[PDB]
Amino acid sequence: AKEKDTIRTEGVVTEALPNATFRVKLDSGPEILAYISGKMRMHYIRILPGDRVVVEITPYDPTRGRIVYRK
Amino acid sequence: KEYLTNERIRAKQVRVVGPDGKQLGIMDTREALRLAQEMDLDLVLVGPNADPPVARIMDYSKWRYEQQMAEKEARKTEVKSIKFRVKIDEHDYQTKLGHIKRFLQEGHKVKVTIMFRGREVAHPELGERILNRVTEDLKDLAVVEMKPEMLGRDMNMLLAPVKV
Amino acid sequence: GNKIHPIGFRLGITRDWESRWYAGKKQYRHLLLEDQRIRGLLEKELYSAGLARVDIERAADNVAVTVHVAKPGVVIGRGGERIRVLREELAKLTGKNVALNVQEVQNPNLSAPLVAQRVAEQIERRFAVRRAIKQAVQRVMESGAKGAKVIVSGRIGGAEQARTEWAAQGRVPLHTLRANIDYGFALARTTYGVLGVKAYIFLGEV
RNA sequence: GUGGGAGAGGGUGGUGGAAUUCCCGGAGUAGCGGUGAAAUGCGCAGAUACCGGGAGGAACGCCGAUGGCGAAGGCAGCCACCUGGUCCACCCGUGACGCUGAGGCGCGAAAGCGUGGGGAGCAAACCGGAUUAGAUACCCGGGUAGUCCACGCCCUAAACGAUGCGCGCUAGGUCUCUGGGUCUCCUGGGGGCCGAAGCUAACGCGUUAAGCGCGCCGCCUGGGGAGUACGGCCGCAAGGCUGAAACUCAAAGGAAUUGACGGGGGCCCGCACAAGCGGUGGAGCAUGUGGUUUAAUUCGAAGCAACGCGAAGAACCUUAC
RNA sequence: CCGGGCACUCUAACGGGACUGCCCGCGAAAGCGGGAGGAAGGAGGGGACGACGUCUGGUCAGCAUGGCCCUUACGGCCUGGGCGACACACGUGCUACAAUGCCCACUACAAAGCGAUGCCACCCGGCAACGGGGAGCUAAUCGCAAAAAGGUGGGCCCAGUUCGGAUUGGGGUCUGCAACCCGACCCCAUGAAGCCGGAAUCGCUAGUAAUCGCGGAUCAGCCAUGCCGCGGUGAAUACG
RNA sequence: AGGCAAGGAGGUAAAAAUGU
RNA sequence: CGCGGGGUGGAGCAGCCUGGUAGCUCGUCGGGCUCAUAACCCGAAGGUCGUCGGUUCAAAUCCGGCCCCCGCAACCA
Ligand SMILES: [Mg+2]
Ligand SMILES: [Mg+2]
Ligand SMILES: [Mg+2]
Ligand SMILES: [Mg+2]
Ligand SMILES: [Mg+2]
Ligand SMILES: [Mg+2]
Ligand SMILES: [Mg+2]
Ligand SMILES: [Mg+2]
Ligand SMILES: [Mg+2]
Ligand SMILES: [Mg+2]
Ligand SMILES: [Mg+2]
Ligand SMILES: [Mg+2]
Ligand SMILES: [Mg+2]
Ligand SMILES: [Mg+2]
Ligand SMILES: [Mg+2]
Ligand SMILES: [Mg+2]
Ligand SMILES: [Mg+2]
Ligand SMILES: [Mg+2]
Ligand SMILES: [Mg+2]
Repeated sequence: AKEKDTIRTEGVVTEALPNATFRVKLDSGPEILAYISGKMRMHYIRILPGDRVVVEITPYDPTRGRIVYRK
Repeated sequence: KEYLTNERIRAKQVRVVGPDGKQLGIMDTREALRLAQEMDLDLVLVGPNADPPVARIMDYSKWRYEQQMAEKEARKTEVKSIKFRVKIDEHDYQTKLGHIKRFLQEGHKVKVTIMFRGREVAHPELGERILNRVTEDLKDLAVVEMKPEMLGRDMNMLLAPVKV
Repeated sequence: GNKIHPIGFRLGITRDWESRWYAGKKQYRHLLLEDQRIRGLLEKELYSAGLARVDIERAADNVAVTVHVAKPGVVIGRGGERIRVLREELAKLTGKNVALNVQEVQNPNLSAPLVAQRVAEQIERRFAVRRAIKQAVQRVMESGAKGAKVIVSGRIGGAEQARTEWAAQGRVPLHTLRANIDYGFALARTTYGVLGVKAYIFLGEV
């Protein structure tokens, strides 16, 4: 089906966490565990706590996101 | 820092000042030299900028030596700088606190200094939060000298020993 | 990377120019431009023929366009008429009296640009690129040329990676002037991206 | 068995000097010690360095070894005693009495702990100084246990040849130590090194085999989890033996090979540093860039190898904003 | 200057010359030390030239080209602006901070390059930039063009000044349709900071650095103190 | 006297954290 | 109220006492150094010494008062 019921919401990076996972403080509520998108990894675009990043959130479990946008 | 001696003195009419709290006037370089010789203490251009250059009758080298010694003494008793973060952990914090305590025990003043990045918005509060807590913990050994004041790219807190 | 164009290196010495003629400061650029245009047009046309040197002279508004070629009959026509048409076209392009010489090459494998072109052609209809290169080298060797290096680069086989395919034989002292190294360049224009057909041939001393 | 021999084998009793410290005595004075530099430290009540004696305790220089001994841990002044192991030579005596060894019993470095002593140095902990961002460390000044001994206990180890013991065979050479000989060479027993065959993953092993066999024991079946839990035993404790699984990872590894790298070594080089002349940074300006501002300040270039670069000619053009 | 000459320089074609060839010494050789002759000596100096590859270096903005994306606009044209904005920082250069100098005046030697709507001789107008007139070349044959530092004479006298030249006002000159943003130039006035520079640092081994001018390319003009190029004076020191 | 080498001296080999 | 000690570049402290002549560490900013960050190094920025006076040719300094800051006592009532 390839499902795009995905939320593309902004969030200022709160927490530096392991493995390029970063709890990011969304303006869609709380700070979910949001991990780096592969593109970012490829391009070596560094996320530190405090970046207003777009975070991809599936309805199934919003717990985990994705840092879509480069800050 | 050259207070200049004998014929290091180029200026014509130098204000020939005595060793202590006396003067001989504004006299020539040669005159000044002669005066120095008389005391056997060197003639020293201690204020070249002054209304004719101030020319003290002092043994220069000995004075310099004394100054050096004083400087050395000043070197030591001292201040330990404990550098915190915004992203610093609980165990880490504890470690830092322990270090601070040790320093206090020893008899050293304590600059607990936080080193910041971007987000100088949610920096200052966290600096306060850490530092205040630390101070509260070490109150038994430590009278706080400097409070948590944010200083552009850093934050300082300083602690002094209550007693040693 | 490095390596300056091998003809550029020579030129002053044993090699001679792609064209020779005097023109002063006032009219030198125009003539050059014309020559360039001619070269372009011939290339567009005679790609069939396989051409190496497009040698021009100006013996006072007697433009010379000697083609050094692999396929001589391809030039002429079937009697002597495609030679004529082309000549006419050339004349039209340049408003001056003009001629058309053909000096076909004994052993085309001796001429490096021809070889390069052949390799490019092979690549275009998709052969085993390395294999093709090797074959070319072998041909050159047979043709006697004491050295042949055939660099073909870029996406070999349509592969999605910047690859350099090499392979060589014999003495290729790309450095000494006393080498008379015939360099040949061709552009493999294939669908996935362009493959650079660089060719060298060492064929005689002094 | 007899005749010998080598030896830091072990224990018991002694002694012998150097050295250290500590005490007294003497002469003697301005520092000693320490370090990459220094500081703490001692010293005017007189240190240190020097001589005289005395008090101790500990260890054993040279010989000393790539050496010898033991089964291992280990072991060195020397002497005495008691006492093991072993090696040869004669082939004399016995007539297979042997080899191995689950358990068991015994030993078992060092540290550790118990009881009592002793205590010079060294010296965990500890207290200082420096060093350092920090110093619980490397470096220095002390310093307690401990090291030492007796008796008791602990029993682990890279307890290593990382090679279980036993015998038989399977080229040599070369050095060694130790015995006998018909002694410039033979023949035993040890210790090393090089290498035949062979083995091995290779390194390497190679009559002191990891070769070829046979004998028996010990153990192993991926790493981590973990020598941990759990029991059980042992121990005064520290802990030790005995020893999993659940889960987890598609690896943990060995040996070599190519490179790269090393505050590893040797040999080299270059205006690389030194030797020298002149600057740069400080000044203004010329320029290009980053940043910032803009309606836009077009775009790129990024350490050397981006920064008077593309641009070897931006008023419009150029020009892309 | 001319006739006149090819002698010398030169110019630019060809050719010789140096090869560790000669001698001694060392060395098995390679070669090394020194000498001789020789303009030159051990690769004579300097170029041009850059191996397999590497950094997925850099460039799709010179061109070429795969793919994607835009097609009354992410295409086209112009006019005006912007690329030059400026609280800052850095890089690269120039010009300095003086008297081994600065100014003025005379005087002397270069090379290499250019020049046709291009360079501009010479003449006058102008303080001048230049303007006008105008010969000459088609360039070894004229022109740019004066080379400068240097040499002689004069001044200045250790000062922020006859050092230094920025900024700022004013008048102009030239190019072009047009210099306000944002041109260069001239002239007059203005005369700031700077008295040899902190850590750090960079160049350079011989005609080299240091300093001194000239030519150029692009280019209407030039923000060129850049680059590229050419000569003049001409060092230091390398133990290691 | 030099020639090489063995051994003993003693001087020297400072310091310097990390990871796109 | 009584007494002692000190007030100093942004903070800690030297120097005062012995008249002239203000330093270090931490912090600020910039640079360097490094491939890069800290670390490092350098600078640059930055004090009239609490203040009013007087002394003396001249005060952080000799001297007084105020302002503070520290502490000790404050008794008979
Ligand atoms: Mg999704
Ligand atoms: Mg016996
Ligand atoms: Mg004594
Ligand atoms: Mg018998
Ligand atoms: Mg019998
Ligand atoms: Mg000790
Ligand atoms: Mg310390
Ligand atoms: Mg300590
Ligand atoms: Mg110690
Ligand atoms: Mg004990
Ligand atoms: Mg074992
Ligand atoms: Mg056994
Ligand atoms: Mg033995
Ligand atoms: Mg043996
Ligand atoms: Mg073999
Ligand atoms: Mg062997
Ligand atoms: Mg095996
Ligand atoms: Mg254990
Ligand atoms: Mg148990």
